[PDB]
Amino acid sequence: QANLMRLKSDLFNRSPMYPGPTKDDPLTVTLGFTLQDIVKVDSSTNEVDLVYYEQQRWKLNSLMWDPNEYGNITDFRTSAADIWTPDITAYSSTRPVQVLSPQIAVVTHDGSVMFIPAQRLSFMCDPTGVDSEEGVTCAVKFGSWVYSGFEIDLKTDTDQVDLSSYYASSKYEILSATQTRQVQHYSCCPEPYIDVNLVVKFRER
Amino acid sequence: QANLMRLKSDLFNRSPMYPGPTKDDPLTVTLGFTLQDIVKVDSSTNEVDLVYYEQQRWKLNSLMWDPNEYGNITDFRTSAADIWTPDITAYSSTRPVQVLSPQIAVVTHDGSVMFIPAQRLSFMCDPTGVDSEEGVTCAVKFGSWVYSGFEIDLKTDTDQVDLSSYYASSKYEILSATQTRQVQHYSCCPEPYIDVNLVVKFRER
Amino acid sequence: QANLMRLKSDLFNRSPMYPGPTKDDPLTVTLGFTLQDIVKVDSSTNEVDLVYYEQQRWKLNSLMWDPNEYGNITDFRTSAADIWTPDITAYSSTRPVQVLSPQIAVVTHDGSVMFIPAQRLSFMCDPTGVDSEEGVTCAVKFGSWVYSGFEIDLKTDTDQVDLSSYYASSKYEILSATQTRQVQHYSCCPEPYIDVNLVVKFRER
Amino acid sequence: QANLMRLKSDLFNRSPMYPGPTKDDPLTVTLGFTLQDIVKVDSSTNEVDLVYYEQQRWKLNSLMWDPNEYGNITDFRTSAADIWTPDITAYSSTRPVQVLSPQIAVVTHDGSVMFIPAQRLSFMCDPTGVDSEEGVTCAVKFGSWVYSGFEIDLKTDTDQVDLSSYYASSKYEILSATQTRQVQHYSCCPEPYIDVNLVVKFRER
Amino acid sequence: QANLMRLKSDLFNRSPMYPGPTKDDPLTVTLGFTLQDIVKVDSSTNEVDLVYYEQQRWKLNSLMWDPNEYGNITDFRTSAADIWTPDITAYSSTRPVQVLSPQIAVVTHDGSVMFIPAQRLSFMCDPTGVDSEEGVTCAVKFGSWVYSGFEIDLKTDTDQVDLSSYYASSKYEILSATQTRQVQHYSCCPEPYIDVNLVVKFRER
Ligand SMILES: O=C(O[C@H]1C[C@H]2CC[C@@H](C1)N2CCc1ccccc1)c1ccccc1
Ligand SMILES: O=C(O[C@H]1C[C@H]2CC[C@@H](C1)N2CCc1ccccc1)c1ccccc1
Ligand SMILES: O=C(O[C@H]1C[C@H]2CC[C@@H](C1)N2CCc1ccccc1)c1ccccc1
Ligand SMILES: O=C(O[C@H]1C[C@H]2CC[C@@H](C1)N2CCc1ccccc1)c1ccccc1
Ligand SMILES: O=C(O[C@H]1C[C@H]2CC[C@@H](C1)N2CCc1ccccc1)c1ccccc1
Ligand SMILES: [Cl-]
Ligand SMILES: [Cl-]
Ligand SMILES: [Cl-]
Ligand SMILES: [Cl-]
Ligand SMILES: [Cl-]
Repeated sequence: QANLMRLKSDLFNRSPMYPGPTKDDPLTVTLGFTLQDIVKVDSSTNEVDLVYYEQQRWKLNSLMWDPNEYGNITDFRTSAADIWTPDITAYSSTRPVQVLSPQIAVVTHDGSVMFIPAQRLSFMCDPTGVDSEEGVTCAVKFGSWVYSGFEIDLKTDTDQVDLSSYYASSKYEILSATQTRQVQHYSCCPEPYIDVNLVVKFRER
Repeated sequence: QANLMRLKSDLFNRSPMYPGPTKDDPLTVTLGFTLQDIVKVDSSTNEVDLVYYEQQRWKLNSLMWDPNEYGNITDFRTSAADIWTPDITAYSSTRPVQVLSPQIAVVTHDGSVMFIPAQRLSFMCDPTGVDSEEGVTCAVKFGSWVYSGFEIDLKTDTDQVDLSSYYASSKYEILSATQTRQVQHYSCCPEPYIDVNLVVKFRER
Repeated sequence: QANLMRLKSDLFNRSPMYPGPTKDDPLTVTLGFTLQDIVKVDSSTNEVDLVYYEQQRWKLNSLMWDPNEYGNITDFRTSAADIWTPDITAYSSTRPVQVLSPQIAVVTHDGSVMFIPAQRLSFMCDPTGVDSEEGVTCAVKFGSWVYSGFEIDLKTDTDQVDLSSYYASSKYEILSATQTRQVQHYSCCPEPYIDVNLVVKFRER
Repeated sequence: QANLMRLKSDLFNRSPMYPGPTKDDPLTVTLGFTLQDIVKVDSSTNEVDLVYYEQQRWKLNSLMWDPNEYGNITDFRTSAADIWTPDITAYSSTRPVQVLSPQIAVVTHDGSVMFIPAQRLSFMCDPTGVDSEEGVTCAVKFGSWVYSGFEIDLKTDTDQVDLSSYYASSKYEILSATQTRQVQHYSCCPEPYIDVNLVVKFRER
Repeated sequence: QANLMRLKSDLFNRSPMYPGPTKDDPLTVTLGFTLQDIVKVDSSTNEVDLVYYEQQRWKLNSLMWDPNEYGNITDFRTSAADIWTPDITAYSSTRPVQVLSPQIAVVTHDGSVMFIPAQRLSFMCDPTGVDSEEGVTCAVKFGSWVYSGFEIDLKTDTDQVDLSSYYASSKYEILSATQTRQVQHYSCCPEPYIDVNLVVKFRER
């Protein structure tokens, strides 16, 4: 329909693209994990592979609209290319994250954006003790690679990772999965960097 | 010929591209599988690799035409880039699907679009009991990743997967292969998401 | 020189690109294989890897010219992107074909195009009996994925595959290599699909 | 905000892109490594895999601005595509470097650019003696592939590689890690070529 | 500076791109190899992996300029995309060459282009006897895939491959490495094709 086309053209083509958050105009990105599977555990390189989907949500005054001005339409799906997206990166990654879902996000009239990328991540994790009852605990920090706390802040709706869609017949049973927000200072940089530490405790069944 | 060039121009260059389905203008995608081979089975990571080709069929009033108006031409082939395509994703995938066929679809004057992507998919599947006679059963859900039931609906012409082109000398014999439509409501989302559950029961020779 | 530049301009920039074959304007693609190696045989997944270069040659009235008008020039090399190319796909492929040669084709004044892509293909093949004197026979169908016989037809100049450039110190010795045209009907489709059957009989040296 | 959008426009859209350093206008790139993990060691091919992030730092008079002219904004983040980036290549690489971080850099009003690419590098390294107490030493040269000393000079803020973010539970312990500027002369070329030699001495736990 | 920007504009934007060599206007490409390593040797598939960088040197009247007309500038670096590059291909390759260096070339005022791509090549080679003192000899032909001798000629400045940057602690010691120009006739084609046979004799240390 023409109403969606006009809205899309007015938002993206008519106006310039969002130049990203500043110190003056900061942004708060909400993060959330849905752990689906612990696929592989490589004891010889201390590399662990996870399959999950990341909930990324944020709000821009830039992407707002009056639905009554565009034929009562509240939300729409658009390619992630048309919009600004947060550069949420996994620090301990050992191989590029593989995208497992379409690069499409949902934009709502209040300017709120919802992007749920499905990924396969290979990160640094010593699996020593996965064969025992007590299990093994591993962590990976997700945050903006380039933006400090002054520009992007991170928030989680819950500290508990979504295991509702965790692979039943997986080789590794989840004992605990936590999404904890943390502020960190790095040697290089005086400014702090916010991340969400994904902490998973697991053991083979 | 010039008649098709003009039709292709009047459809794609003259008019703006389809902004995807809405709640107001929904869409129904027909799905279907032709299972060719269960190539690999990784017992150590509970990963199974399938080679198949997926039938994607949908209809747009946008892509309709009077064949008499364009020198009696009923259907034409075009690059999938020129048209909107459904974001049909496999939920339990562990690695990005490899495309094994050209990105070309077929548009018919009634606006119906036919897209048959050939793919190699790696999904979550515990193959324990494949060495037995009873075999092992595994499933994978295919559906739109970003589009709900109110925007995209799924339909199957048959609940039986096409095994007519299944690799005779394959390492794994198909006992049963089913393609059935499902409706799911997830924790995240109030809106339902429609899928087609590919359920294959197999065993080694 | 300017004569070729002008010809290239008058053919590709001045005129719109070929919309592909139709039922009304069909096309006949000539195919040919030069088998270079049987690199890998995977007994555990019944996957065989071939390296070859495929001769694709077709003619378009679209790409014709009077060499006198363009400073006596019979032919020219151009990127495969500048022209329409047939969507010749291997049916039993298990992994995407890897391109091993530049995407350049030769165009002649009579509109005839010659395209020789070098590829590495992984296809379905049970190698049981390769360790024997009698050897093992495997086949792979090459044809247009999206076009029926009414649109594209296939032809071979010879039924004998070119083994003149077959890797001498290969782990597998070729007993016979045949390229044969065939017409087939698929369960899905009422229209027939033409392919060239590559049939190779081989054994380890 | 509009102030940054206008700045981004006046810098990138208004002016043509930087054609790279010349002999007349040379450039000095500061380099630095933060070694995160020695992932794999392949004794059979003398290939070693490192996970690290390289600090790239240069200044352009081209990218300078008066912050008081653009609503008091000192620095901003932009995609590496919008700007010129140094062609810092690892000489002994055996496989293409895998990018593990977003392609975003930070531009400051004095025209200074900070680019921190996270990478997985596979380079030539004989690990013979890694199983000993003394360990094994390996090196890799990083420098501009195409630009000489009179176009791109290299500098390090410190000769000590940043091990503050080195993977604690890694399979290989670090015994020493140093970033050292060196001038190379090649047979081919009249101008010398500058690099930073990354020298790491390590052993298994 | 504006002097180079203007030169780059007057060369690439103001004039059409070079349509490649013809029979009427032939070209001579100089080739050179700098062998860095024999990384892997696969005895089971008779595949050998080489790491090297190839000298590609050619002169075009098209790319010439008066340096006194463009603010005394002799040479400049540009992306290989901006210019025509020879389609030098390795005949016995078994997997696509991996690019290990930036796609930048150097253009001199006399119209001479220098392009030094660093590559990892996997080619057909029986390594039987590498464990011996005598070693094993292997060869790979490099030449234009689509252009005959009438179009492109190849030349080497020396028949001795550059081993000055050969990995000292490599698993395989080079006994001899030769780059020799060869003319061959192929079954397919009446016209001859010029190659540069890279011939390496090596053994494990
Ligand atoms: O800005 C730098 O690093 C940036 C890139 C990476 C590394 C630190 C921080 C800033 N950023 C990581 C932020 C982060 C991402 C995910 C999880 C936690 C933190 C920098 C690094 C070295 C020398 C000088 C400057
Ligand atoms: O919209 C979300 O998820 C969408 C992406 C994925 C996951 C659920 C659903 C909606 N979509 C999957 C739909 C589906 C695809 C294939 C097979 C079955 C269902 C979402 C996820 C987490 C938090 C907030 C919102
Ligand atoms: O049109 C279809 O399939 C097309 C794609 C593939 C599969 C059949 C045919 C037509 N095409 C293969 C043609 C072919 C290629 C290479 C070798 C032999 C045949 C189709 C498939 C399923 C349901 C409805 C329609
Ligand atoms: O310009 C050339 O080489 C360029 C590519 C490589 C090889 C030399 C130099 C210039 N460049 C290496 C520069 C370098 C990269 C990384 C670490 C140190 C030095 C060239 C090489 C051989 C024959 C003709 C021209
Ligand atoms: O022109 C052909 O092939 C071109 C590609 C390859 C094979 C022959 C020649 C021309 N070309 C080889 C060029 C070459 C590259 C590297 C090393 C030696 C020769 C051709 C082959 C089969 C049928 C019709 C035409
Ligand atoms: Cl794997
Ligand atoms: Cl595999
Ligand atoms: Cl392999
Ligand atoms: Cl690996
Ligand atoms: Cl490898």
